[PDB]
Amino acid sequence: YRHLALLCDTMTCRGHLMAITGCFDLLLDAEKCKYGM
Amino acid sequence: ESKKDQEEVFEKPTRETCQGMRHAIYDKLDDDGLIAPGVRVSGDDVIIGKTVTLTKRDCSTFLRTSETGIVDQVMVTLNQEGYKFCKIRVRSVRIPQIGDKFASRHGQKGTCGIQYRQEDMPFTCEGITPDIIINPH
Amino acid sequence: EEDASQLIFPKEFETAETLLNSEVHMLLEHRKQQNESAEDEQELSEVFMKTLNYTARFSRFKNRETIASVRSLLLQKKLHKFELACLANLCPETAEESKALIPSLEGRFEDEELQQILDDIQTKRSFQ
Amino acid sequence: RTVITPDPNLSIDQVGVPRSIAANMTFAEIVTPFNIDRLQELVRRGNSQYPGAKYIIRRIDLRFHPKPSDLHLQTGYKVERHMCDGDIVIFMGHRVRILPWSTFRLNLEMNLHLPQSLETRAEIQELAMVPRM
Amino acid sequence: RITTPYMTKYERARVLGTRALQIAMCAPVMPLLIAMKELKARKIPIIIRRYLPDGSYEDWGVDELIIT
Amino acid sequence: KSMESVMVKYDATVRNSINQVVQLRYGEDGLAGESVEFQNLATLKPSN
Amino acid sequence: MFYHISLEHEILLHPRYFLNTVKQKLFTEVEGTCTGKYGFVIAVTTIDNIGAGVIQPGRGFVLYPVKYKAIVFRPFKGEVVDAVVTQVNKVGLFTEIGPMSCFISRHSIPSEMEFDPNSNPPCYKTMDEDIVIQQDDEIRLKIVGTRVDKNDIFAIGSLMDDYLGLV
Repeated sequence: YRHLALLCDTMTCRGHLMAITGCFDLLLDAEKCKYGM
Repeated sequence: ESKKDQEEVFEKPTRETCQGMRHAIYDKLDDDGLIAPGVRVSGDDVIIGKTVTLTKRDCSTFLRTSETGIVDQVMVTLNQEGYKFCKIRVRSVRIPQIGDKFASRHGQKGTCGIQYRQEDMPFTCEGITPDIIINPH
Repeated sequence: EEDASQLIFPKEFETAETLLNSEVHMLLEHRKQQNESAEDEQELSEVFMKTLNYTARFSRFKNRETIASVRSLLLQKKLHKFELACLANLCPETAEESKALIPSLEGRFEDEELQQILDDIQTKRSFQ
Repeated sequence: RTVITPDPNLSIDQVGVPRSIAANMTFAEIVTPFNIDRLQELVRRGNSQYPGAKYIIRRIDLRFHPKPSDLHLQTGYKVERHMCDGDIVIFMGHRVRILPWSTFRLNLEMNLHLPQSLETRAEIQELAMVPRM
Repeated sequence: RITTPYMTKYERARVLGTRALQIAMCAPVMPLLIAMKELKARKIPIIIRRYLPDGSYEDWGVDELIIT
Repeated sequence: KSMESVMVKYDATVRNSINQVVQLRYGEDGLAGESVEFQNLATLKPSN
Repeated sequence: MFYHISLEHEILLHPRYFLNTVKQKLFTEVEGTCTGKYGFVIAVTTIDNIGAGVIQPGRGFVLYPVKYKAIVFRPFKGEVVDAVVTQVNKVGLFTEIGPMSCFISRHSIPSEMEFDPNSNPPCYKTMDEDIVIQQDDEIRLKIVGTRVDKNDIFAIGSLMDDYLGLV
């Protein structure tokens, strides 16, 4: 059913029916990087 | 062969008088630039050494597909116009490896999975070991 | 469009401050103090070496409060820091020479204020 | 690009690439203290045998006139070997086992694409191996 | 602190995909099988930067987090 | 090409390229697709 | 001219060195650049923050945005500075304002001060024979414009106003 509640919810987003036709990031932790051979 | 005026003639290119060419050794070419029949050509060696005369440019015609067969026959004629021509028939056997596709008269096209031995193919009560096993399904 | 006598100092230059050849002199030897520590190090830039000789000869003030008081008496002044570069390194001793070495002082402060305060700078100079 | 043929003796995330095809592709390897004692054999052989390498990004075309002055290998370099077992290729992500003929055996045509980094390899490994889809 | 206290399977592709990359490039060890052991023993010098769809972010480290 | 980049952001809402909210919780309860089964309730069906 | 301001810069660490390693690679890279935005770089006194180390997507280079105070040295249009006599020619004079060189063009050279081949350094002289330019003197020169050459700036010294000449 989760694949039907996304076709039904991208057509009717804008109030009327229409046809058809990496967020995150990384950082280096230097405080852990001081120790460790 | 077409004479035009850049024209070209069948010949044998020496390496350091003709321009761009690969490391396709010119052993198989004869006195005039055609391979005599009965000379085994490998993958990507020169079969007709044609040269657009310019120093001269280079227009070899390689054995495509790198099949390594045998040159079997060479004819030399004129064209419709009066220019010399040549056809060449490079033959190759092809033993049925794994892959080559078979089909009966009753639909159901199939491949060739593995090649077992007479040693391994299941024998009857009388020493018959079938040439081909097709799936039940 | 810009000129340093037309005084177009943008917001990339508005937070700045002029440095004397003596204010640079007290700091590059503090740079070399970090070089004499961790010794036998790969030495400083040759541009620094040319700056090392440029802040060597032209040190117009010597003592630590001498460099500071002339800066601080001119920090009390309302004349610009670029025009001040002249007042303590080029050093006009009169207000007329101050208007002559800086001919962009026109339409500005009085002659006596440009005389009396500069003659206070001339009292505390480290001559040698 | 060649045929796929069935072969039930491969653990599902495996493909059988034959030695006329894996000896053209490359996986550009970057030198560690691990492989620096391993790859020098694969530099020594060249392009004649199968387990060899094409380029040495020090970019020396090590296939003709080997020039043994330039067989140096210190860490940081990039060597482009042909192939081995165990490597990961793309369809999902298979794993190269070598079975010598002319067909791509896989436990049930196709091309074959090979990624070129140890980051986009492990994106395939923990997201898109053949069991994982 | 409105992000999930676990590791999503996309972080683990990009943690171990890059942590094995630096260990390949002569880093201190604390290539692919090297970094699998380090995460499952929780010794990695990487802080995950998770944005939010407003524009903000939240900086998490691995030992603050529950690994798979 | 309809659902080319509809994703799940870290609010666990359902957001896409034009960064608009499609659903507030993914699939009406936030739960994921391939970790559910069919079960029965046994208070709904029986009698009084 | 010396000015001590803020500068924004980022350091590209290779993973051979995985804080104090960054600070000593900082002074190597960008002390002594020829910027048309800020000029020559004299020295770094103060460093604001050792920023967060962002790993780039791919290629392993972490990157440290480090904010820091440094003494700029830019040429500025309209700048009289005492410099040092190094060479005198009828074409011009090649004198260094510390590390930055300078030129004095014929349109600004005095026609009163004629060329002096009598002194062992060539110079300009007077007919009074009392004002003769010797080695390591002080000359006053405006900076009229920056003519950058071989990606390096030499100023344009001018000697056509009050006191512009020899002290």
